[PDB]
Amino acid sequence: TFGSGEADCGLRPLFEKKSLEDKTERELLESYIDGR
Amino acid sequence: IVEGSDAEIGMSPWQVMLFRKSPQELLCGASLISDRWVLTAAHCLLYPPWDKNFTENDLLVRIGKHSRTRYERNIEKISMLEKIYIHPRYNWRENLDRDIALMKLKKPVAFSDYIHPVCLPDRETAASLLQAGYKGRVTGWGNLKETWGQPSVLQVVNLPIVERPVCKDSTRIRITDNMFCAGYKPDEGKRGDACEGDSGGPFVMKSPFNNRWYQMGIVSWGEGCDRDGKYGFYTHVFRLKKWIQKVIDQFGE
Amino acid sequence: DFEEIPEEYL
Ligand SMILES: CCOC(=O)N[C@H](Cc1ccccc1)C(=O)N1CCC[C@H]1C(=O)NNCCCCN
Ligand SMILES: *[C@@H]1O[C@H](CO)[C@@H](O)[C@H](O)C1NC(C)=O
Repeated sequence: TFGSGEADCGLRPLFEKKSLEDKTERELLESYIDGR
Repeated sequence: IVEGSDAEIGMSPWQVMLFRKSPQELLCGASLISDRWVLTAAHCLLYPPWDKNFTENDLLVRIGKHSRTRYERNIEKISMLEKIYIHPRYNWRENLDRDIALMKLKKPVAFSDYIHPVCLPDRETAASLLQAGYKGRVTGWGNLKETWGQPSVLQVVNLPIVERPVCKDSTRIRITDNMFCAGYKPDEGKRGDACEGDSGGPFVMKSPFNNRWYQMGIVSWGEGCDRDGKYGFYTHVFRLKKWIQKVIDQFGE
Repeated sequence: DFEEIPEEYL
């Protein structure tokens, strides 16, 4: 709803919540000069 | 989306479809920021030069979709608009500056595997991620080509943020601090862009700090689709956060 | 091209 978005915000049920990655998210992360 | 690919099921659960009641047609994309609020581009609703001036009663919001044209029984949710709010300083006369709008749902939508809100950036998140070279992601049901087809399912494409000077030198339109541009360089040998029907959709990024997805931009404008030497322009969500808070707090949430 | 949506929505 607001700052930083929500509370449970930005966490996908089918992906982050189950510890699964989507097919191209790696691409983003690698551009941030390699993710977390 | 030009040069993207089919999205995975539940990949952008904040993705919203702006749907014209009659004729029945896709108007624009949008995004779910809470159980009662939708974020989109002001030009999707109001654009006098084209005689465009949509109202609450003219539209429908469809959430949790995958298929472009099918009515996704038991999956998607259809909602009615309670109130539209356009930025008081949106500049439709010149350059689409402040191209942003909020829509308050008639009633809260319930979350599910296919329906979930995205986060709004914080000052430090913006500062860290909004950098030239960093990739973001755009989604939508817009055209596949400038002058073609149309996708059957939601499309997706990852694009790099571009240096302000390169953005400015690519157009004759006056750029502001309320905008940013993105796309590959003709040089890069990688394409892609938003296109007709994708307007108002989200440009998002995944934080490497906390693993959350944040909406950094809204699809605003661009000269053609996927043209060499041209880029896509997006509304700078963070720069407008205060207006967002203000409206949500003074009117509901 | 759009498939018919329920009337409760119109
Ligand atoms: C050959 C097509 O050229 C354009 O007119 N583009 C305009 C540029 C413009 C920008 C600001 C002010 C006036 C004109 C545009 O994007 N417009 C004009 C009005 C709304 C917006 C648009 O179509 N928005 N959708 C952008 C998706 C494009 C993906 N590449
Ligand atoms: C859109 O239409 C409205 C009412 O339903 C207005 O009162 C308003 O002035 C508007 N846009 C104008 C034409 O720019």
